[PDB]
Amino acid sequence: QNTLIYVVPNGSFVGSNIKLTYTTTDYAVLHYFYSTGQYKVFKTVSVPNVT
Amino acid sequence: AKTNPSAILSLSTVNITVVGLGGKASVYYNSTSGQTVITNIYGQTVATLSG
Amino acid sequence: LGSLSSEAYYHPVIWGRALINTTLIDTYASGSVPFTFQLNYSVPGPLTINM
Repeated sequence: QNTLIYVVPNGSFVGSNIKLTYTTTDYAVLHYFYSTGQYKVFKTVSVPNVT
Repeated sequence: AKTNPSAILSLSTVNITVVGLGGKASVYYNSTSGQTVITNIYGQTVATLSG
Repeated sequence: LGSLSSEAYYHPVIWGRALINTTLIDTYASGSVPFTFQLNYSVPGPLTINM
């Protein structure tokens, strides 16, 4: 319901990623602040490279 | 820029620095002509490639 | 935003399909209370009409 698991290969566990784009539910967020490039909004999940 | 701090920001790719021993050259997508301006160490626009 | 300095300190706004929460104050009913809405919109800026 409100849980998630991402699974990935035995080597591409680093550089595994996921892209979230929350999507507008109002049409009119587009208007004149589309040129911000956050009309629909943009974030990601990631695993850092470590040594 | 002059209003909002930064977001996803776009560029006239008006240069790409390629300095060497002497002079410089550049291969720069100039988003105020709408084409690939390519310059060289002679100084001049040597090609200009549409769109 | 960075468009509004210090003149803004007064403004009620909403946009589109996005929710304005309302205050339908009411005391004069019993059982289930149905409500209808009337909204009255108008358009800042000159209005020429194409017909």
